[PDB]
Amino acid sequence: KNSKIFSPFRIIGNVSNGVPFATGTLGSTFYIVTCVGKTFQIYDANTLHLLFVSEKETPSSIVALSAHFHYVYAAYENKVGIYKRGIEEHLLELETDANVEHLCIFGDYLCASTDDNSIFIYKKSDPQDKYPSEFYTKLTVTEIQGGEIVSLQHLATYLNKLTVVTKSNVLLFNVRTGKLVFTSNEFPDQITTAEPAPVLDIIALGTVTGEVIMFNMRKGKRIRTIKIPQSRISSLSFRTDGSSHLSVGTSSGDLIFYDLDRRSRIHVLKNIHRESYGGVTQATFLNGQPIIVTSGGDNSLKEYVFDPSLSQGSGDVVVQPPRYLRSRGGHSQPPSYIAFADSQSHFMLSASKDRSLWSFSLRKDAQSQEMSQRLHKKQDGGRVGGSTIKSKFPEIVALAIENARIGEWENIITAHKDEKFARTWDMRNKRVGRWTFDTTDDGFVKSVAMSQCGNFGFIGSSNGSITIYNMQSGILRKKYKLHKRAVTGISLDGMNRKMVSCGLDGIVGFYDFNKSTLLGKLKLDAPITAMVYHRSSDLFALALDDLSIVVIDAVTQRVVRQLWGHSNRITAFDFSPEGRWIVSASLDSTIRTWDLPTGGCIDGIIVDNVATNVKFSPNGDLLATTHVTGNGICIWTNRAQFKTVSTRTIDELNDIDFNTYTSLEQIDKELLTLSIGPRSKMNTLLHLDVIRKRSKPKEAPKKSEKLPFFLQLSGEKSVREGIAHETPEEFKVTGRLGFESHFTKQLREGSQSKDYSSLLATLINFSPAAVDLEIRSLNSFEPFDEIVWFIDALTQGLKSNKNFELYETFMSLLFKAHGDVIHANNKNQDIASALQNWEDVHKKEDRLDDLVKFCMGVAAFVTTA
Amino acid sequence: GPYHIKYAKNGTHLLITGRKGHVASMDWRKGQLRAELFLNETCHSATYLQNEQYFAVAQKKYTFIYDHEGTELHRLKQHIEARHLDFLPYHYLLVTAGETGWLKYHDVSTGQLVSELRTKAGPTMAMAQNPWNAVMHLGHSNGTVSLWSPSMPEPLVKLLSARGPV
Amino acid sequence: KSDFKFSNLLGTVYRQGNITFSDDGKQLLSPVGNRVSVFDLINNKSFTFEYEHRKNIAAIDLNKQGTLLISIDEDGRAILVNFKARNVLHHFNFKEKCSAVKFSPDGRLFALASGRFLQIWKTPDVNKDRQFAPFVRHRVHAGHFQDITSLTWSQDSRFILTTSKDLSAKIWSVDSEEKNLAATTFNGHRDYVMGAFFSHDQEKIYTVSKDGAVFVWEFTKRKYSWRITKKHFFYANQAKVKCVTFHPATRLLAVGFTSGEFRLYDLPDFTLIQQLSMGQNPVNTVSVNQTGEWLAFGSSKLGQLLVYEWQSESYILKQQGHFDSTNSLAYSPDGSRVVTASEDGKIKVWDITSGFCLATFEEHTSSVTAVQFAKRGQVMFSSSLDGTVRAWDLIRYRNFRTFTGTERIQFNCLAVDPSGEVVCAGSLDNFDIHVWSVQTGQLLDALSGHEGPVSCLSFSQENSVLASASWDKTIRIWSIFGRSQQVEPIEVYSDVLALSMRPDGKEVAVSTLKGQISIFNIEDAKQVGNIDCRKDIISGRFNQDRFTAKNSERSKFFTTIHYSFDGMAIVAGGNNNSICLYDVPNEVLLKRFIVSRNMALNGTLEFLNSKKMTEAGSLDLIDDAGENSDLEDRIDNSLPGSQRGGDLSTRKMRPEVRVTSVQFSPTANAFAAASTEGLLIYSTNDTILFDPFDLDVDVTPHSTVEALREKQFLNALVMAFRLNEEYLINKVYEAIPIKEIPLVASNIPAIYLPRILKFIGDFAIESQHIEFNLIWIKALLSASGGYINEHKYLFSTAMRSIQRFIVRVAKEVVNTTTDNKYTYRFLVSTDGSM
Amino acid sequence: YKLDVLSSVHFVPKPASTSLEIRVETPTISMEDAQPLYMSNASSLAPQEI
RNA sequence: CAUUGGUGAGCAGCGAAGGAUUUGGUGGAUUACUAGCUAAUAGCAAUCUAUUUCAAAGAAUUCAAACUUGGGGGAAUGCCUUGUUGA
Repeated sequence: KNSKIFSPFRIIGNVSNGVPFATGTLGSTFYIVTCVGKTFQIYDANTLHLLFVSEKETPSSIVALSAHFHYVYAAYENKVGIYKRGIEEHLLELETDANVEHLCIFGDYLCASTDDNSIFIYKKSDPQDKYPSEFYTKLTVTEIQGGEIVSLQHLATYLNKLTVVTKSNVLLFNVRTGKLVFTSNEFPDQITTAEPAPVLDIIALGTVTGEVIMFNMRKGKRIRTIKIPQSRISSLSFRTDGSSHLSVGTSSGDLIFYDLDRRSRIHVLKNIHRESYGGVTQATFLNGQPIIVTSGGDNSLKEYVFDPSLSQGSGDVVVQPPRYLRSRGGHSQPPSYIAFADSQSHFMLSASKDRSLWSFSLRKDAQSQEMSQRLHKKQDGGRVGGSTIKSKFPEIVALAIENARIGEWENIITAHKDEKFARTWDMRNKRVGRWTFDTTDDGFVKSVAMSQCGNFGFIGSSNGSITIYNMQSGILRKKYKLHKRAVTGISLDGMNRKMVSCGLDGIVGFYDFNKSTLLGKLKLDAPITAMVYHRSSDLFALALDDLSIVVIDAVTQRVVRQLWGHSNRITAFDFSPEGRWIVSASLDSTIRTWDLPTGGCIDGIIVDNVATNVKFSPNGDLLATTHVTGNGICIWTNRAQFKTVSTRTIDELNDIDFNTYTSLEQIDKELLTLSIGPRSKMNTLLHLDVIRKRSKPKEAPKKSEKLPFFLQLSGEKSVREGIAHETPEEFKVTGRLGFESHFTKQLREGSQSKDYSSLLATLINFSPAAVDLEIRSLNSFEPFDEIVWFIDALTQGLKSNKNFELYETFMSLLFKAHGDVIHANNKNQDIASALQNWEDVHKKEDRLDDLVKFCMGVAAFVTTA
Repeated sequence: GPYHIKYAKNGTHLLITGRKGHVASMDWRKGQLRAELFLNETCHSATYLQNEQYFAVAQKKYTFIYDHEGTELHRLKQHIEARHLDFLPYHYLLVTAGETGWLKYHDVSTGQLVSELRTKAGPTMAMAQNPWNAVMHLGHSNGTVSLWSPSMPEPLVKLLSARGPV
Repeated sequence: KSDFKFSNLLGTVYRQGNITFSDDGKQLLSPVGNRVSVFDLINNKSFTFEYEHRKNIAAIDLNKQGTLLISIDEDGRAILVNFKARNVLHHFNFKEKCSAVKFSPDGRLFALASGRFLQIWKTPDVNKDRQFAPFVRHRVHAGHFQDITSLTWSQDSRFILTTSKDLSAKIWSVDSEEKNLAATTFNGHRDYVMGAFFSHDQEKIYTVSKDGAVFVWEFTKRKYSWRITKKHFFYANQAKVKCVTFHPATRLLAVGFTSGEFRLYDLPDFTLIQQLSMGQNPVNTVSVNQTGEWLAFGSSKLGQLLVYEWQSESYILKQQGHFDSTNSLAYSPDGSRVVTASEDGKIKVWDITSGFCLATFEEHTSSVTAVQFAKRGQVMFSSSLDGTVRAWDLIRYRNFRTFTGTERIQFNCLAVDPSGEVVCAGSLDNFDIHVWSVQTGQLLDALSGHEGPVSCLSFSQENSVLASASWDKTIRIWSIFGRSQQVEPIEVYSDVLALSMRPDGKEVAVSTLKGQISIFNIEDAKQVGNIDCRKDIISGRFNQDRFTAKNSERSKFFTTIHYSFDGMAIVAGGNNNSICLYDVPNEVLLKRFIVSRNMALNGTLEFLNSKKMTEAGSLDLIDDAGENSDLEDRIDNSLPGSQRGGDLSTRKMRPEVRVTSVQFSPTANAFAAASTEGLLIYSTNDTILFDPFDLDVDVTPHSTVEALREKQFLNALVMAFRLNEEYLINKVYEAIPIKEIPLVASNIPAIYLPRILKFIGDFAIESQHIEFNLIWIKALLSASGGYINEHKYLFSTAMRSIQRFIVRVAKEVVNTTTDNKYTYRFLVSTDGSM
Repeated sequence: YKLDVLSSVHFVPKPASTSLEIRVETPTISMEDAQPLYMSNASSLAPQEI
C-alpha cells in the first residue's frame, strides 16, 4: 500500500545476492555491476566504491545482467532493460510469457534466452546507435538438438555467430541467417558454466561432476580436461596478463587456481564464500590484471590479487599465492536489530542472525564497517575462558547506544540470545568493550538501557530484576527487585531522576533514581512486550499483549492514550523525534503511524514482508525498517519533513487537521486592530525624510554629462511597480479626466458614492514613497475638495477599527504636508466639519491610551515591587 | 604538485621541484639522490648552477641557493618573484625573471648582482636562453619575444611572435 | 525547556561568495561562511539556514520560482535545499572548485562551471520525493582551456555564455539541434574574461575582462560572423575588474573593482551613470535585482554588504560584520537587540529579528573587552584594552563618560550597579578592582586583595554585593555599600575564569580551569554544588599541533558561563566548539551544541584525515599563497608570533573556533553565543515538539473544539494548555469573547499562568490584535498579579516579554494618536488669518 | 600598531589625553547605520545644551 | 620493623586441541557515494590517421606596467628622469 508520510528511498547494506555479476570496462578502468534483489549496483573496481544504483525497482527480481561499455542490460521477469548511469534508457518486451534467464551482447545483437529454450535476437537499427532495440528473429533449441540452455556466449572473431551452451551439448548458431551451423558431440555429464578463453576459438565448460573441459569450437574436439573430484563447478575465469592461469570456482565456496602451461595447481582459496549461500557465484579476472573479483550469495564481494613472483630468475614456476585485497560486504542473514548511532543520521548500528554487528553508513557505503569482536585483556590478569575455535557471539536481542561519553569509555550495551550477560561495545573504536554485565539471578537478559549521562547501564533479566552497572568501570552499582516475571523494558529520564520499568507481568514501576525509592506502580491489563521512552516530552509507549499501544507519561503516571487497531502482535514501534507521532509495525504485515495528539491512526502501509524493526532518525529525516526477508535495511523518508500532512484518520477544521490556525483578521468590530503587515511601516511613513537623509552617500557620485534626460523612463521591453511607472487609463483641473491618477479618481468616486473602501484599500496597498507622494499632492488651493475628501475617507477608515495605525499616520502625514493650509482656512465650513467628525470618531481612541497606561504601570509595579 | 623537471648539462643529475614544496636533486641513472628537501612554500622552478653541487630554486618569493646535500647557502634578497631561472654556464650567471617585470643577472662566482633590467612589459610569461650567444629570449603578455643582454638596459631585439601571451 | 534549535546568525552579513536576490526581490540571500543567511528587507526579518557546509561556501543560486536553493562550497560539495520547507534535499559532490552555478530562467536546468567544464544538469522537482540520485545530467561541454570564471543564461533558456581565465568566451546551445547557432568563441582580451552577457534582444554580446575592456560583439558583415564593433575601456589604472554583472532590460552594467570603487554604466553607449566607492577593500560581488533597481555589493575582507538603489542615490543598507573578532555580547534588557563588543575596537548594536546593525560606536582605540547594559536599556558600559571604561547613552548616542585609572592598565571585564551609581572593572595585569562613580567621574575606590589577575566581575542584581573571581583560585565577595567594607574570600580548587551570578543574588556559579562549574551560596559562603564538565566538551584537533585531541589541554574548560533567568540552568562556552547547558539542581547536561562544522576553522575536527599527513608535514600547513592570480593575496604580511592581535591576514594560522560570550535572552527562551562565525542564536519554538502537560485520554483537539463550540471557554483554554499545542491555544484564545475575558483570566489555574503569559508575549509582539492582547494582559495582571509578584523569577521572562509589547508597538501607536489629537486641537483652536 | 599586534595585544596603554570634541546637533536617526529600521529619534543635543 | 625498591623460587585463584609481549607489510575509513580518456553537444575505450586542412573571428598611445626595497650615509663607473650638443 502506498503511503502519505514515508516514501521509499533505498535499501542499504546490500552488496550482492548471488546473481552472477557483470564486469564492464570504461576505458582502462573497470566497474562491477551486481544485482541486489530488484536493483543493481555499480562499483568502481579499483576501489569498490558505489558509483550508481538503478533508479527504479524492477517489478520482479533481476535474474541476468550484462554490461558493455556504458550500458547495463538487466533481465527480469519477461523483459530486458537497457540502463545507462542507472537511469533506464530502453525496455525490450519479449513476445513470450517465458522468463528470460540468459543473455549475451555482441555486435548489433542482443540475444536473450528464455526458460522454454527459445532465444530472442534483437538488432540495432543502424550500426551507429547505442543499444540493440528492434526485434530481429527467434531461435529455438528443441529437444533433439540439445537440453536446457545453461549458458549463452559469443566467443570472439566469430562473425555473427553465437555459442549456445546447453546442458549436454554445444550449439553454434548464425544469428543473421537464423541457422544452426554446428552441433557438437554430447557430453557425458551435465555442464553448468561456460567462459570463453582468450585463446582463439576456445570455450571452457564446467560440469556438474568435477571437470573443466577446454572445448575447441572450430575443431569440434576438446583440447584438455581438468578434474576436481566431488566439486560442482560454478565459475570459470582466465588470466590475461601473460600468465596462463585459470580460476575455477566451486559451489562449496572454493577458488582453485590452475596453471595451464605447466599443468600444475597453483593454489586453493578455501571457504572464500559460504557454501550454504551458494558458494562462489561469480569469479572473474579483470583482464590484463592480476586481480580477480569474486562474489557470493552471502552478500559479499571480494578482490584477490597476485603479487609478483619472489624468485628473480624463475618466476613462472614460483607463483606466489593470491592474497586478499579490498572487499565490500553486508549481513549474510536478515538483520535482527537496528539502532541509529548518532543524532546526525550518519551511522546506524545493525545486528543480524549471522551473529555480526555491522555499522552501516547512510551517507557513503564505503564507510560501512563490521564492529570487531576481538576481546580485550582481563582486568586482573587471569585467563579468559571460551573455546579456542573462536566463533561469533549469540545473535543480538537488544541494544542501546548513548554517545554522550563516546571515545571516553564503553558506549553500546547489547543483549544476546539465551545468555545471561550483556556485552558492551565502543562505537568510536568500533570494537567490543571490556565489560559484560551479569544479571546476577541466573536469568537471560530481556532488556538493556543506558542513561544519557553515559555513566549507567541497566540490565533487565528474565527473572525480573534490574541491575545498574557503571559503564566506565564495569561494576555493580545498584539492583532493584520489583518484578517477578521478565523485565522487558527499562528506561530513564533525561535528567537521570526517574526511571521506568515494564515487565511482562503487566506492571509499570516508577522509581526515583537518585534516591532509590519507588514513586509508584501501575498495573496494566496485559503483559507488556516493549517500551520506548520519548525522553524530551517524558512520554513512554508500551506494546501490550492485547494488541494495543498504551502511551503513558512518567511525570503523573497516567495512561494518556491507548491506540487500538493492530490485528496481530506488535513487533516494533518508535516515536517521532518531535514526539508527535508513533510508528508501529506488526505481524499483520502492517506499519501504522499514530498521531498521539489526536490519538488516531494517520497512515497505514501494507508491506509484504513483516517489518520486524522500526526506528526513526533522531532528526526527522528518515525511517528505517527491517523486515523478515532481505539482508539489508529498508529506508524511508518522511514527506512531512517537506510538506504538512493531515492528521485525519484512515480506515481499511481543515486548519485543525493540518495543525494550523490562520489568525482571523479582526476579532470584533469594537476592537482596535493594526495592519496585517510589518510593524515598521508606521515608523517608515512617519520619518522617511530623515531615514533617506541618513541613507545618502557622503559625497555625490561621479556621473557623466552626456546622460539621457529620460533615463528612468527609457527602459526596454521584472516590470517596475512604482508610482513613477503608472499610466493613465482610458476641462482643466489639477488632473483632467484623461489624466486622472488612480488615487485621485478613486477619491472622487468615493466622494460621489460616500464609500471610500476602495480608496482605503489602495492606500493600505501601496508603498511609503507612493503614500507620501500621493498625500503631498492633494489640491490644497481654491475650493479644498480633495483634502476634505481625504479627511472623511480617513474618518470612514478609522470608524472600522482596522489598519488604524496606518490611518493615524495618514492623518499625521496630512497635517505635516499641508496642515498649514488647513490652519490658513480654518473656520471654512467644509474643512471644519470634516475635521469635526474626524475628531468625533477619533476621540474614542483613549481606550488604547488608558489600556496601555494600566498595563505599563501595573506591569512595572508587579515586576519590580 | 606538478613537477618542474630540470637536467644537468651533462645528463647525470635530475632536479625535480614539486609545486607544493618538494625539491629533489638526484642521480637519476644510478639510484642515488643527494638532496630531498621539503620547503613547504610554493616552489616554482629550479636549475643547477655549474654542477650537481649547487642548485638554485625559485620559492614563494625569494630565490634560494642550496649546496650538494641540500643545506641552504644563499637567500637572494633581490630576485623578488622569480618564476624562471636559467644558468649561463660559460658566463657563470644565474638569470631570473618572473611576476615582476624585471630580468636579473646574478654572478654566481663573485656573488654580485650584475644586472637589473626593466622588461616594462608586465610579468615574464616565458624564458629561454640562446646557447649560442647567451642572450635571453623572454616572452611577454603582448605576444612579444624580446632578446636581452646584461649590457644594454633596453632589449636587443623585440619580435612580435604571437597574439595574446607567449 | 532544553529543546533549542539553531535559529539565527547575527553579525557577519557577508563572508564569501555571490549575493542573490529573490525573484520578487524582497529577500537577499547572502553567503555567510558555511551557512546561508536570508534577509527579508520589506517584512523586516531574517533567518539563517540550519544546514552547514564543511567548508566556506563559494556559490549560491535559487531558481526564480523561489522554490529551491543550491549552494556550492570551495571544493565543490553542492547542497540542494528546499527553500520553503528549509530542509536539505540532496548532497552532491562535484569534484573540483566550482566558480559559478546558475539556474535557467525557466527553472528546469542549472549549469555550473566546474574547473574548465561547463556542465548542465536538470533540476529535480520540489514535489517529487527524495531519490538516491535526483540530478540527471544533461551535458558536460569542454571547450575552454583554463578555468571558467562565469556563466550567463540567455533570456530564453536556450543559450549559455561562459567566460574563462583562458582569454576567450564561448556560447553553447542547450540542445543539440541549435548547435550551429552557437559554436563561436570570442577572443581579443588581454586578461581574464570576467563576464559575458547578452543584450535584451539577444543580438549583441558584451564581454568584460579583468584588465578593463568591454567588447561589444555584433552579428554583422565587415557574410555575417560576429564582428567586434566597439571596445570601451574603464581606464582605472592601478585597480582592475573584480566583479561584473549586467541587467539586460535596463541596459545597466555594474562593475566593481579591486579598489572598492564600483562604476555603473549604460552599456551599448558606455555612458557612466554613476561611480562611487564601497571602501578601500576590493568589491568581491555585484548582484542585481530582477527589476534592476537594487544593486547588492559584497566586499569579503571586512565582511560588508551594501544594497544600493542607483536611481535615488541612496543605500538601502550598508552593513558590515565581524569575522573571528568578537569579544563580548549583551542582550538588551528586552530581548530585541544584542550589543557586540569587537576586537577591532567597536560596539555594534544588532537587531535580532531583522538581522542588521542599527548603531555602531568607535571611540575605543583598542579591542573592546566587555559590554554591559544598565539603567534598563538607557545606558551601556564598555571596557577595552586601551585603558578605558566608557559609558554610552543609547538615546542621544553619545559617549558621555570615560573612566581611567591612575596606573595605565588595560581592562578585561566590568560590572555595573543595578542602581547604576557605580561601575567596576577588573584587569588581567593589576590584581586590583577599580571602582568608579558614574554620576561624578572620579575613581571611588581600588579594591585590593586578590593575588592574581581579576578574571571576572559581577554585581548581584538584588542585594548589590560585588563578586570578583581571579586566577589565584579564589572567588571573593565584597560588601561595598554602607559602612561595611567587608571582604569574604572563598577559595576554590583551581584558577577561576567566568564567574556568574543568580538573578536573585543568592548564589554564584564559577567556572574553573579544572573543567568544572561550582555553585556557591553567597551569604553562607559554602559550596552548594558543582558540575563536572570537562568530559562533555568537544575539543577538536588543530592542524599545526602534534598532540591528539584526547590529550590536549587547550580547551577542556569554559571561559564563559551564564545563568538562565529562572535561575535553573547554565549555558556555557569556551575555546572549544561545544556549548553546553545544564540544570543546576540536578547538575546534569541538558544539551550540547556543536557550534561549527566548518573545516576551514581550526579546532573543529577531533580526528584529522591521515591522507593529509605526508612525509614532511601536513598538507594544510603548506602555504599555497604564491599560486595566486595577483599580488595582494600573494603578499604575506603576517608578523610571526601573533595570536589574537587584529587583521586576520596578520596571524598565519587558521582561525580557531571558540565561543567568547554566552548570554540567555531576557524575554524569550533563547541564548546568543559569540562564536568566531558570528552571534549564533539558538532558540526553541513551540510549533513543533508535542510536549503535553498532564493530559488524559479525554483531552484531545477534538474535545477542545467541542468545548469551544459548546462555549465552556475556561475548559477549552485549559484543555489547550494541557495539549500545549500553539495553534490550539491561539484558536481558543481568539475565540474567547471580550465580555468574559476577566472571568476566564481570574479562573485560570496557577500552573498555567506562565504558559498564558509567555504565549501572550510571543503572540503579541507580531499579532495585530492590539486591544485584544492588551485586554488579556490587563485581565491577567488584575486578576492574578499578586501571584506574579510573589513568584518573580517564574514570570521573569514572561513579564519582560509583555512589556516588550507595551512599550514597543502599543506605546508607539499611542504616541502617534496623541500627537494627532494635539495637532488637531492646535490647527482648529488657533488663528490662521493672513 | 605592529608592535601591539606582535606583542599579541598585551601592551601598556597610551598615558592620557583630555582632547576636545565638537558635536553638531542632528537626529539620532541620522547618526545611525543604513538599514530599514531605527532605534531612537531624539536629537543629539540635550535641552540644557540647546 | 618498613619498602607504595630490583632480581628470582613458588602456591591459591583464573583457565575449551595453548598464553603474553613486540614489530614489518597491505587493505578499508579518517567530508556526503552521479564511472575512464580526448581536440567533448560527440567520439574512443583494438586507434586516431590517408579529412585535421580551409574559411571566419581575433592586435587599447595601456606604443602603461616592482602596489613586492631591513636602518643610517653615499653612489666613481652604472641605471633612472630631465635638459642639451651634433647628426
